[PDB]
Amino acid sequence: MDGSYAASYLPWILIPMVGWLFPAVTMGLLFIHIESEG
Amino acid sequence: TKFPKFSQDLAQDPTTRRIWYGIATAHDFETHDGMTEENLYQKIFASHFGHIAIIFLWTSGTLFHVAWQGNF
Amino acid sequence: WLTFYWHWKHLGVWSGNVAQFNENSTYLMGWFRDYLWANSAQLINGYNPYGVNNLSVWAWMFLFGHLVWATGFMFLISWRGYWQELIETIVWAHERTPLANLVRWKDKPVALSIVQARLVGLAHFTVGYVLTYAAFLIASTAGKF
Amino acid sequence: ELSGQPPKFGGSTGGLLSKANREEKYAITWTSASEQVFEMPTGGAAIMNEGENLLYLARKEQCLALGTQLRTKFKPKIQDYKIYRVYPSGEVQYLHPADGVFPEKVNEGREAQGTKTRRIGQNPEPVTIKFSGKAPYE
Amino acid sequence: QASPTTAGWSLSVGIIMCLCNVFAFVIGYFAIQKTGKGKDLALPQLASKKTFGLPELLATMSFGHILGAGMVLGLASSGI
Amino acid sequence: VVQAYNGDPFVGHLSTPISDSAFTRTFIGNLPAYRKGLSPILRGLEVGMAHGYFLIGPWTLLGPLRDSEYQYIGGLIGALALILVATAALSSYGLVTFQGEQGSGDTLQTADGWSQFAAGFFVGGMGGAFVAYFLLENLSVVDGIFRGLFN
Amino acid sequence: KVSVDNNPVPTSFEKWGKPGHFDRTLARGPKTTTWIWNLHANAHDFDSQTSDLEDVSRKIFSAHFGHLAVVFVWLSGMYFHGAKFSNYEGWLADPTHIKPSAQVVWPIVGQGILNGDVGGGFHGIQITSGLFYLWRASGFTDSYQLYCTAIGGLVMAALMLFAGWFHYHVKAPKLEWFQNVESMMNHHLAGLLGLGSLGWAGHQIHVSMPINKLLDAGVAPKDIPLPHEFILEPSKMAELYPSFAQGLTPFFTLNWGVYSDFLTFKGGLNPVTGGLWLSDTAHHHLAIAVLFIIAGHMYRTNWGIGHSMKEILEAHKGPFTGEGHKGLYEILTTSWHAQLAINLALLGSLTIIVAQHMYAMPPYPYQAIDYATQLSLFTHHMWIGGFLIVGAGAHGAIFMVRDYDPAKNVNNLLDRMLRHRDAIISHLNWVCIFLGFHSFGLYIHNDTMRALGRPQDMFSDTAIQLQPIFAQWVQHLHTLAPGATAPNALATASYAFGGETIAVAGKVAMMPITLGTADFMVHHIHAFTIHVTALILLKGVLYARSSRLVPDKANLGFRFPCDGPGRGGTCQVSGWDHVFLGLFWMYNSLSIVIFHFSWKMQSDVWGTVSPDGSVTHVTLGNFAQSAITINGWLRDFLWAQAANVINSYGSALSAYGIMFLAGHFVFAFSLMFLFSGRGYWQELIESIVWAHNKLNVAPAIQPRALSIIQGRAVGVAHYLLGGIVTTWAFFLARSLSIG
Ligand code: CLA
Ligand code: CLA
Ligand code: CLA
Ligand code: CLA
Ligand code: CLA
Ligand SMILES: CCCCCCCCCCCCCCCC(=O)OC[C@H](COP(=O)(O)OC[C@@H](O)CO)OC(=O)CCCCCCCCCCCCCCC
Ligand SMILES: CC1=C(/C=C/C(C)=C/C=C/C(C)=C/C=C/C=C(C)/C=C/C=C(C)/C=C/C2=C(C)CCCC2(C)C)C(C)(C)CCC1
Repeated sequence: MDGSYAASYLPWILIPMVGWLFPAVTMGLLFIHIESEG
Repeated sequence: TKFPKFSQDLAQDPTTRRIWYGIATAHDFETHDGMTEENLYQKIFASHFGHIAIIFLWTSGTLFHVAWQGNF
Repeated sequence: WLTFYWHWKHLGVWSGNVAQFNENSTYLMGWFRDYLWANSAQLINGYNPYGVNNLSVWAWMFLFGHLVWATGFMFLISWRGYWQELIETIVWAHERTPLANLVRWKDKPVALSIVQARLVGLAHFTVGYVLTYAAFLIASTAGKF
Repeated sequence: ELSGQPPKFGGSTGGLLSKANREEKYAITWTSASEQVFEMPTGGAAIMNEGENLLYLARKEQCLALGTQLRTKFKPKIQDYKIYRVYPSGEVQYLHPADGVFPEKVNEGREAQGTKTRRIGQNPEPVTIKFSGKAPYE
Repeated sequence: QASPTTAGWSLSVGIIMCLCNVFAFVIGYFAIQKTGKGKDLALPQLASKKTFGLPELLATMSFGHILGAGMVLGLASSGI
Repeated sequence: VVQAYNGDPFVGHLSTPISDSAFTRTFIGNLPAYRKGLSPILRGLEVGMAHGYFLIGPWTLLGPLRDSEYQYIGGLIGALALILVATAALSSYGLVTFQGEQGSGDTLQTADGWSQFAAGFFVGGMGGAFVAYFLLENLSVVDGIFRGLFN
Repeated sequence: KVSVDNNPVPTSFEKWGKPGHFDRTLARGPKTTTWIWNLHANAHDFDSQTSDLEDVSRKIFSAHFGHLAVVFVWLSGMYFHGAKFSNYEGWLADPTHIKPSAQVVWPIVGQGILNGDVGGGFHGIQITSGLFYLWRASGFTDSYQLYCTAIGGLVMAALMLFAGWFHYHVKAPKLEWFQNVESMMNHHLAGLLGLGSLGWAGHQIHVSMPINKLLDAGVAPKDIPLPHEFILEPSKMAELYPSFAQGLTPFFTLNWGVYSDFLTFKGGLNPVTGGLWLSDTAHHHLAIAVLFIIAGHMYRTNWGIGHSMKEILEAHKGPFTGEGHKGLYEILTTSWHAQLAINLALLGSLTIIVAQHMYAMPPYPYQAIDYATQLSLFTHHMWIGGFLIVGAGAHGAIFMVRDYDPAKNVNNLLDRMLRHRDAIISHLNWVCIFLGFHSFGLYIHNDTMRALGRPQDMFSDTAIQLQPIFAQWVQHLHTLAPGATAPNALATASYAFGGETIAVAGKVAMMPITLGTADFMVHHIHAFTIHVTALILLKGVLYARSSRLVPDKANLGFRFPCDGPGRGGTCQVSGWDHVFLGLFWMYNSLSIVIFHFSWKMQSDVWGTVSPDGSVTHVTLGNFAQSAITINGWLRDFLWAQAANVINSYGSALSAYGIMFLAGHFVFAFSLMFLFSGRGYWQELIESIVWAHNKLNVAPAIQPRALSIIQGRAVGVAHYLLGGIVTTWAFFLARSLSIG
């Protein structure tokens, strides 16, 4: 799956970031914000 | 501040209907609590700036990927 | 209609076979047979029990679009009151289920509003409309040129 | 304080839930001249005791659905029913035959509210009440 | 390979034994009583048959027959 | 044999051989969630070990790495990640429901107790999967151990 | 126990000219167009017309006589068409090369093209009713025989029609009479089914069997003597089946096995016929007949012997069910909707049993050869059985709304389960979700793994596979049944379970239907689709009277659109709206069943057999490898087999070509009604009406958009039409072109 293009190690980690980290956090943080006084 | 900060009508809704209707009425500023006419435009004006930036950020994405991973 | 008309005509121009459109576009079966059924051949074979090619996506996206389109029919045909009465039985189940009642929702479950269902139903119907057609436009044209 | 005899009933699943012991439940009392079968709004069938009955239901609409039944599906039309809203704090709250007489019949003392010194077609234009929390019907 | 007993002789004994079993079955327990019009038979005997009333004797002779046929053809088919 | 729940017929529930039998009252009552006395920390530890232990199952045999020499580790990694999400999903739910007050009836149902239960579940779950993986990886050793191969 | 009122209603034509008289609302006159629709949708609703249960039962009784009459006219039409507008005699001469065809089309507007060549010098439309195959097995050998049968039908038709008039205008039965259930049963169990089965066995033995035996020899029809001639010469009936020498008295002496010459248990298919042995079906109905006469002597009547169903029912109580079946007798002898609900459920489930049994055990000559007729009779009886078991949910709900009485149902089976309806649906809800993922979700797992170039991961016989261990084990027992668990049965009941691959002409009549993971999946799709359909209909019956959302739903009625936008929205809570949604799922469910049937039989059963025995299926066995992904169904079943109908332009099948499109049209047209509401449509009409007020052409009957219910009723009516027109044309065009 590795590509010839330079910085070929960025997609290795960053797809995981976009895939699991970025959603899990924002999903969670949003879940907390609906919860409050009001 | 419960979610829909901009609408106490929705904030009081004890059901899941709050979340959905909270999203669908988010960009209708005229419906917002205590929304004036002067405070309306000032939100639109700012909202446009954010939108323009996204377009320029988008086109940046195409150029950047073509230059990096494209056979141009 | 518009894009079907644009596409089927240019597929004749690009092919040098304008006689196809000019002689079959005057009745509906011609559109069904010559434009739809035929130009799907390369697409629906994006993947098969024998192999996989560059049109594997569009073949998959083709069905994906079909799925959303029809998932739209649910929100569009069936209306709220049925679903509200079905949910409360699920509400019952969780409250009565041991170990699970340990978790109580902070937001009472309820069926989508009447307007919401129309909206969501229309959303699905729209997504499936373009995703289905796009996957066919690209694959049919890129596969044939 | 006030009470009755719970109707003879095997039990159903359409009954109360967490709301009853969290938010609020409703209570309905009525007096019957005989023990006879009646339909539960929670499904199935039960039989009221002769004399005073007492029944907890989850919603106000359920009680009134039973109240209308009591007043329409019996040879001795039971119109003696009283509905209460009971909170978990012990606080009870009288609700139906509100003032004393059924709302169907006009009774002196009731303060008019919701009325309009105006035709329905004479409401103001929406542009008139722009960017005010109020709607035309206010 | 579709072998039955096809004969006379004790065949009648077979069904009559069942007629007897059913007359015992009916008086054993039933809605045994007046129905239609029975010629009336006194006590048990050959009258034990007709004591069952109009349909019962007629209804037991029915069951007694089928029980016979089921019993006859079953004994004839034997075990093999 | 099936009657009203706790004598209150208008409680929307029936007492049955499943809902309120002699057995189920005993079983469910003694499960780590409802066992009388235990601190939330131990409650979660128990629920964790059990779930983590079996959770390696599906990926170890039906995972993508099923068809390689790494099926056992591929399975462990799968279970670990699954439990991590479950932990945060637990710790988060507590963080939101128990925002306001408490509930001095059940210590398990407050901010402090539920966090102890979340932490308990985390370690229990992590340990459960890891040890089950340890036995599958060194299953050869376990085989001989039981059938007296090494004496 | 006969009771009758003499001349309860005069016979006058005055009411014919006063439409909507049967209802007090419509009787006064039409003010809007809604009156017109209401006149039709309330026509047969005899309950809403009068509350006198005696009067309606008389209406229903004479409604049936009217129905039996039209069915007689229809049935007679098939015999008349077979006698004067058919090539049946031509087909009886060469069954294996001539294609059965009735109905000649008139040469006009170029429609004469539909009269295709079906062999034997006959031009017309090829039929798929299997009528020709029925006639032979019935012993027909002449057009005149069919002609006389057609006249007999019109006689019966007139006779049935007279009885309907007579039993409502001259001698109407009392309410007491209809309530003789124990007696009504004894007659149907023995008089209708018993003697019907006995009487037909008499025909099979004296007409069909001997004649059909000569068609095996190929004596040709004209050389074969007439049916009655076999009775005039018992020597003829003896020359075949030697066991007529000692004709009667082995029956009465209980010899019986003498008759084994013509009362056999071969259990297979006559290899020249491709159909079930008439020797078996005759011995069969003779056995069924006796069983039915017997079963018709169980119930209480006027001679004190028998059973009281009331006694039996009430005497069935258990710990789990309180008072038990108490009261069930009463409601089933006072509520017609209660009866109709059950009768539909079983009659509907039965018509499905007919389909699944008629294909595996072809009971008619040269039926198995005609893959079109096999596909046509199967999917036909599938739908009918399908529609009926939906009405089973309709009237199951109407009973709850109208004729359920709480006092007559206290802590009994009916009442008890109404008291845990929330428990029932909550679980049926879950099962449907479980089946939902674990059937369809599998196909999505495959389609995705395929496209990702991971064919080793997907579910398949070749890769990982879900093997129907049980169904396969069941087949193994059925094939090994003769000479062991069925010693007097020579061969297995159906070769679909396993055995020799029977062939006629150069075609496969029936052969072992192996079950793989491809089949395992579609089976759990069927279980899935069925369960959802039950859920929609079942939930519709239990929550017909009340819910937590609307405790007074029973007062609103069975057929009402909603209870306002309040409570978040209460659209479609009624039982009628549960039949509404239940129809789409009955459709979606069965479409997959008939699609399973079509592809599987084409791919792994049907085909041409070479003299050596090797079989070449029409789809080359692509099922087990392509029927495990949606794209495979989209491509190798739909896209592939639809090539026949879309290219039918210019051939005899051109009808199916344009009919394939017609279905598509009304399908989309249905969406116009199912997606919108009358709120929009009424406002549109106002603008339209104004244009007529402008030219003074406004109609007296004021235009009104359809009711919300009718809007839905019309919606489903077209959706199911087109949805089946499409398949109907696709199946015929496909099956006729393949063989
Ligand atoms: C909007 C334009 C755009 C789009 C559609 C994409 C899309 C993608 N990027 Mg690129 N990227 C962009 C701009 C964009 N990028 C710019 C301007 C830069 C230079 C800063 C990069 C640097 C970059 C790297 C190093 C990598 C990617 C990668 C990827 C791919 C995987 C996703 C990912 O790793 O996220 C990574 C995201 C970033 C590093 C930040 C990008 C900059 C911002 C976020 C773009 C603006 C987004 C827009 C305003 C948001 C509007 C959406 C709204 C609904 C909120 C995906 C095809 C990966 C890849 O190549 O896979 C094959 C990868 O390794 N991107
Ligand atoms: C041109 C710019 C523009 C702007 C600034 C607005 C602004 C506004 N409109 Mg919109 N409108 C527009 C264009 C625009 N409109 C167009 C082009 C249409 C025709 C479709 C409409 C039709 C329309 C209607 C019918 C309504 C509005 C309304 C409104 C107001 C509230 C919007 C809101 O909060 O709901 C936000 C709703 C959403 C965020 C849900 C959108 C769902 C999405 C984006 C679909 C995504 C699907 C999927 C994820 C796509 C990816 C595919 C993936 C599956 C592979 C707001 C003033 C509402 C109003 O009340 O006016 C006061 C209202 O009733 N508009
Ligand atoms: C064709 C589109 C479509 C789809 C997909 C569905 C799906 C469903 N319907 Mg039907 N419905 C439809 C059309 C559709 N409907 C139409 C047109 C009508 C009107 C006639 C109805 C009327 C109807 C009724 C009356 C009922 C349903 C019910 C259901 C549910 C049954 C439960 C189940 O299957 O378990 C699970 C769901 C599936 C198996 C669907 C596939 C989902 C997938 C493959 C999972 C995807 C993976 C995962 C989510 C990936 C992560 C993505 C995420 C990050 C975004 C299911 C969700 C029944 C119900 O509510 O449950 C009992 C119910 O009674 N529907
Ligand atoms: C009670 C009377 C009775 C009946 C009705 C039957 C019926 C049957 N037996 Mg026989 N059997 C009987 C007594 C009976 N048996 C006795 C007393 C013995 C010796 C102990 C046997 C030994 C025997 C053997 C060895 C075999 C049979 C077999 C059979 C079946 C094969 C069909 C056949 O060839 O015969 C003719 C068919 C009929 C006479 C049709 C009868 C069906 C009817 C009308 C039902 C009657 C129901 C009953 C009277 C209900 C009321 C009773 C109540 C207690 C419920 C048939 C179901 C064969 C079999 O099935 O293999 C296991 C077989 O091999 N039986
Ligand atoms: C056993 C047979 C049977 C009988 C005797 C009844 C009798 C009745 N039904 Mg039931 N029904 C049945 C089967 C039956 N039904 C089945 C199998 C289903 C499942 C679909 C239903 C579903 C059903 C519903 C939902 C309702 C009834 C209702 C009724 C009552 C009034 C019906 C009426 O007004 O007619 C009126 C008939 C029409 C207005 C015609 C409608 C148009 C049709 C049926 C489309 C036909 C398509 C056509 C053949 C093909 C297109 C060809 C075209 C292009 C020319 C009446 C007591 C109603 C009721 O109980 O009142 C409250 C009602 O709500 N039925
Ligand atoms: C491959 C999948 C896994 C297979 C595992 C094997 C599971 C076998 C299923 C056991 C069914 C239990 C029957 C309850 C036995 C039973 O009837 O108990 C007895 C009880 C009533 O008995 P009574 O003592 O009251 O009887 C006397 C009076 O009632 C007279 O009627 O019935 C109930 O309590 C209602 C429960 C219904 C349970 C709903 C089950 C839904 C069906 C589930 C099975 C589906 C299989 C498909 C074919 C139907
Ligand atoms: C009861 C029962 C049941 C069930 C069963 C089951 C479901 C099973 C299971 C099971 C399971 C599921 C089990 C488990 C387990 C576990 C364990 C035993 C654990 C562990 C662990 C460990 C030991 C770890 C440790 C550690 C940690 C913690 C961390 C660090 C260090 C280490 C790693 C060492 C039923 C009802 C059906 C029937 C009856 C009986």
